[PDB]
Amino acid sequence: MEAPAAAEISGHIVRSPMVGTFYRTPSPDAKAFIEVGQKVNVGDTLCIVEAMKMMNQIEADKSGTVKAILVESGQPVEFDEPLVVIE
Repeated sequence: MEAPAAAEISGHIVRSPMVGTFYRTPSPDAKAFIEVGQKVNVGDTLCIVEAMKMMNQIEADKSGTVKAILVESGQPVEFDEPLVVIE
């Protein structure tokens, strides 16, 4: 009879599968892919990442709720590098 109780999910952590950059919005005066305090389901965008001289969107790989954004909009990322933390 706790947070988990059953099913169990355990927060996740988006690890830039490709070195480059990371973004949270398609623009400066644009909406945010993930609004802190929202839920995401497998198939919902979590953020973006710059690589291969082109934008690379990141779709949630496991439905969950925001947790904390380590990387910032535009901040560079590396391999096995943590980006966003989901719950």
